[PDB]
Amino acid sequence: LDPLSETKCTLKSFTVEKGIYQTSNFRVQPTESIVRFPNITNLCPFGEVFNATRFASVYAWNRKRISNCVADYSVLYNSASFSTFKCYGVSPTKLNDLCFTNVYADSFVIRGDEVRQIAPGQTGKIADYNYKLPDDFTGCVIAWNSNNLDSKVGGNYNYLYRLFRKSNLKPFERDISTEIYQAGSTPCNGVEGFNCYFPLQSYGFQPTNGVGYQPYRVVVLSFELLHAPATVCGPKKSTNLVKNKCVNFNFNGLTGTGVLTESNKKFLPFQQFGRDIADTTDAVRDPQTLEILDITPCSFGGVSVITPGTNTSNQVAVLYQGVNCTEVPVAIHADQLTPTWRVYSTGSNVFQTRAGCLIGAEHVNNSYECDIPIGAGICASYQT
Amino acid sequence: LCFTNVYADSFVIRGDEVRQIAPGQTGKIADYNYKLPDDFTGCVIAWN
Amino acid sequence: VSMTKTSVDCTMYICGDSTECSNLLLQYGSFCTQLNRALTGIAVEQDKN
Amino acid sequence: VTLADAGFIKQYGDCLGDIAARDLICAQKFNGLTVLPPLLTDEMIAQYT
Amino acid sequence: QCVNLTTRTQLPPAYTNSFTRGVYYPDKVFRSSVLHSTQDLFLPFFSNVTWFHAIHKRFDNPVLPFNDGVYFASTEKSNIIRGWIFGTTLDSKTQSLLIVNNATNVVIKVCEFQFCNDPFLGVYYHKNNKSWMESEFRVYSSANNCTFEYVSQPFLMDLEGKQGNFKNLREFVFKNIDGYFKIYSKHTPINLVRDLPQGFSALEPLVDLPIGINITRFQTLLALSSSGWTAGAAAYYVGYLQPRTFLLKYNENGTITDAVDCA
Amino acid sequence: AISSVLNDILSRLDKVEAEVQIDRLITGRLQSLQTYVTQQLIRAAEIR
Ligand SMILES: *[C@@H]1O[C@H](CO)[C@@H](O[C@@H]2O[C@H](CO)[C@@H](O[C@H]3O[C@H](CO)[C@@H](O)[C@H](O)[C@@H]3O)[C@H](O)[C@H]2NC(C)=O)[C@H](O)[C@H]1NC(C)=O
Ligand SMILES: *[C@@H]1O[C@H](CO)[C@@H](O[C@@H]2O[C@H](CO)[C@@H](O[C@H]3O[C@H](CO)[C@@H](O)[C@H](O)[C@@H]3O)[C@H](O)[C@H]2NC(C)=O)[C@H](O)[C@H]1NC(C)=O
Ligand SMILES: *[C@@H]1O[C@H](CO)[C@@H](O[C@@H]2O[C@H](CO)[C@@H](O[C@H]3O[C@H](CO)[C@@H](O)[C@H](O)[C@@H]3O)[C@H](O)[C@H]2NC(C)=O)[C@H](O)[C@H]1NC(C)=O
Ligand SMILES: *[C@@H]1O[C@H](CO)[C@@H](O[C@@H]2O[C@H](CO)[C@@H](O)[C@H](O)[C@H]2NC(C)=O)[C@H](O)[C@H]1NC(C)=O
Ligand SMILES: *[C@@H]1O[C@H](CO)[C@@H](O)[C@H](O)[C@H]1NC(C)=O
Ligand SMILES: *[C@@H]1O[C@H](CO)[C@@H](O)[C@H](O)[C@H]1NC(C)=O
Ligand SMILES: *[C@@H]1O[C@H](CO)[C@@H](O)[C@H](O)[C@H]1NC(C)=O
Ligand SMILES: *[C@@H]1O[C@H](CO)[C@@H](O)[C@H](O)[C@H]1NC(C)=O
Ligand SMILES: *[C@@H]1O[C@H](CO)[C@@H](O)[C@H](O)[C@H]1NC(C)=O
Repeated sequence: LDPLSETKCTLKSFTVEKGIYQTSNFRVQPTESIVRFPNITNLCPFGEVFNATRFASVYAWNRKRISNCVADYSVLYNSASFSTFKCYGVSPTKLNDLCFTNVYADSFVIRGDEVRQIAPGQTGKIADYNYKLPDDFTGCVIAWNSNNLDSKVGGNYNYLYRLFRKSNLKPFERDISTEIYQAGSTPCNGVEGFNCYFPLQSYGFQPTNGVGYQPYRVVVLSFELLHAPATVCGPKKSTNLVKNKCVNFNFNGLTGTGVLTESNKKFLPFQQFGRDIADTTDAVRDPQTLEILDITPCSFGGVSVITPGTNTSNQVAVLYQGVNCTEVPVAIHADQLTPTWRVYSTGSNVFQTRAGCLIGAEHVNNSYECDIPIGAGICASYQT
Repeated sequence: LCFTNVYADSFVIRGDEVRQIAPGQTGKIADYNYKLPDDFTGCVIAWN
Repeated sequence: VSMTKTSVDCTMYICGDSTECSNLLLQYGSFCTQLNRALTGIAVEQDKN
Repeated sequence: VTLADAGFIKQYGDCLGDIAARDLICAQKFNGLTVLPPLLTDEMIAQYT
Repeated sequence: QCVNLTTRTQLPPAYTNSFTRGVYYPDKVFRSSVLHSTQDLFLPFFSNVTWFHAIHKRFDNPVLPFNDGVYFASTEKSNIIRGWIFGTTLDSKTQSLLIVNNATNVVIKVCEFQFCNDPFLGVYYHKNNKSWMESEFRVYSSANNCTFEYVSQPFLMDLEGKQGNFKNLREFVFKNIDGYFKIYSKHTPINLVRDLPQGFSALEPLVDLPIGINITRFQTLLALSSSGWTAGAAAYYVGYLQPRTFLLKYNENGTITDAVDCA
Repeated sequence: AISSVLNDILSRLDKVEAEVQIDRLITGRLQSLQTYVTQQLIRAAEIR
């Protein structure tokens, strides 16, 4: 309602002693949103990824790059065709609100029981010997039964796994090699021997197989986020760009509240975000106009309320501490702020102290003894 | 245990969509015809 | 004789420009306040000293 | 003795652009950490002295 | 085509002190007026790099280990260092990576390659027209399963010149991490006769190749009737990265300007 | 948490997953202030 009621609320009391009290900070709120993404138009070629005529074997998993295009992950995520669409560093709803640096689709076929092994941290002959994800994988694993697309009644032996290996393979390693594996302690030469094996095996994929024993196509999407100049984005239009005003910006999924400004920070070509000592972004390259914008948070400070006792008077004065007055009147309640009571914006008795802008108290030339201390040599009192 | 007011919501869906009836979920059922609140207290019961 | 008076807004230190975080910090209750009383007690004492 | 942030007013022109980068005081203030002024100025202490 | 180029002299193996070189920008983020502590595969300060050279008489192009990644650099004139082979078997039992800067384009390719025992590229020298002409590409005899390929937009790069000291230092860092092969690099102009220059400068990131192979070793490619030839003089240095903690200083303009090797 | 930056969590995660990451940052940040205010209450007694 008013600064006195806010102190009554902050002290949890209906009556307030004479004093100066701290209350919730004023903070200038976003005037409008800004959104900025690269001005690319063509959609991502998912018809060649998900609707290719034939997929690769899991021993020889194909890796396709997605770049210089616009994504629409709602076309994928809302489709009932996917038996699994599991994300590991994002929620699937946020993919349309977000930007991606480099994006690789890993395409292959496995048994339906093995979809559980494609996730990061997993193990078993697929995860150990032909397709490993890193522990800190950011991306999503997408799978569907391709039984009707790819399976024949004798068995489509074109799809192969790796059953044998001298060591487990590294994250995103691909092993094509057809070297014979010796499970016996004896070495072996030529093509074959006892307890000696060709390291690959074909699946017996038939449409008469039980569910789980049927073929599943998999796409793993393996993007990296928010740290580098993007090349793929969600289907959101850029707004116009404005400067020297408080806004809710979003640069390539870097959402935040701030005032933008034309920076002299010399980014080298590979950089898109600059960080502060607090590990927060304080400059960004705009993705449409290749210029560097300083980000600074909106004007704010503590609000101290100066009062005689409730037993004396309900009149109060407000110190906007650490602020130039210039800013107070800027703090016009025309738009949103943390505090609501914009009633004092009237002034005509305001004062610039070294402590901040003081409102609702009259500056008098006659010095008195200290009563309520304001700071930097200034004190307030309730007098005739 | 004791209960203040109790409402049974009765409807039919596809078996794949039972996953979408839970609180916090999304997809065309959870988005366009039956939404639970984030802080839902209660139980979801389903059978073919 | 004295040291720099500091006021820290915990709500802005912890949940910087987020209402989602701010609504979670309310589940810790008095934690946001008791720190402001402690630092105000220190700050008031610098003028006393 | 080289003081840091005596509380005596901050005004964007000395906290962004050039004076945003080579500044710990700004890193502090942008995260809700504020340094308050003493009640007696360095002139008032010198009058008492 | 494949030949064992055998006309050379015998020297003992050389080494050199990598004073403060082989620091690179650890991530694609801007910082300035700050000291930043980071752990990565970095070249240890004052470490022994192995040293290699072309003379007149000398032409060392050996297979070298590639364990935890490599700092590579060359003090150079006349564009003699032209590429690298990376892989595990180097003989089409496995895949391998080829990088090569030929006369007109750069090429980057990943295959089950069958490489030559001594691989190189070759130039016809000062032959009547007063132009040096690239004419030999002795690197692979077969390339059986190409899972990655790139070739640059075309250019002409010169193949000629003679000077009493090297004019370029080109520096590189190579890392093969979680299926990604990462390259960082720098160019600086110089005037030095036969040593890796004492100084500091930081390598910017260049390219990041999704190659998915094991690299255990590597081999550089030099520019040169089938034997008896002149090697144009150039010198190159090989160091190994270690997982270490570095404190990196960014100046007011955001460039890594000095560094401390914590160990 | 998946990041130190409070907004990079909310840029990436919905209200179910974000609360798990955000409560980590609240827990550590709030412990950071209690450590500071304790050390400052102890220093204020040395200055007193
Ligand atoms: C990338 O290639 C590396 C080299 O081919 C390979 O390392 C090799 O792994 C084998 C199998 O463990 C080792 O075989 C020898 O192991 C010890 C000595 O190290 C002996 O006791 C054994 O009898 C056997 O001979 C190789 O020594 C080893 N060589 C090297 C240089 O590492 C990596 O495993 C490969 N990486 C991936 C991800 O496949
Ligand atoms: C540097 O090495 C390059 C190979 O690594 C080499 O590229 C090859 O150049 C020839 C001649 O231009 C190409 O020949 C084909 O060119 C087109 C293809 O559509 C056709 O009109 C021709 O009839 C012929 O088939 C090769 O295909 C090309 N190789 C590759 C992989 O692109 C450069 O020529 C080399 N540059 C120098 C200066 O030596
Ligand atoms: C960041 O990069 C800046 C630009 O490269 C650089 O500023 C440049 O500094 C030099 C050396 O002081 C100036 O050189 C000129 O100085 C005066 C004019 O001010 C002339 O009388 C001289 O003959 C000489 O030409 C540049 O003028 C100046 N650049 C500009 C356009 O102002 C900074 O020094 C760099 N910062 C750091 C920390 O390295
Ligand atoms: C509050 O901000 C105003 C700027 O809006 C400051 O006024 C400037 O002061 C300098 C020095 O006297 C002049 O050279 C400028 O032309 C003034 N400009 C304007 C528009 O006022 C004022 O000094 C600031 N006050 C405090 C206490 O910081
Ligand atoms: C693939 O085709 C199916 C229909 O066969 C369609 O529903 C789906 O959207 C397509 N997906 C892509 C990525 O083209
Ligand atoms: C944005 O458009 C301008 C021309 O309108 C062009 O200069 C720029 O290249 C575009 N952005 C990108 C990322 O290409
Ligand atoms: C406050 O004022 C009321 C009269 O308005 C009086 O009854 C009461 O005693 C006073 N209390 C104090 C503490 O002054
Ligand atoms: C470098 O090599 C020399 C051999 O001349 C050796 O004495 C020295 O200890 C080596 N130093 C390092 C750091 O490897
Ligand atoms: C000079 O170049 C031409 C082609 O450009 C070639 O036919 C000729 O043989 C060359 N002459 C010599 C001496 O190398």
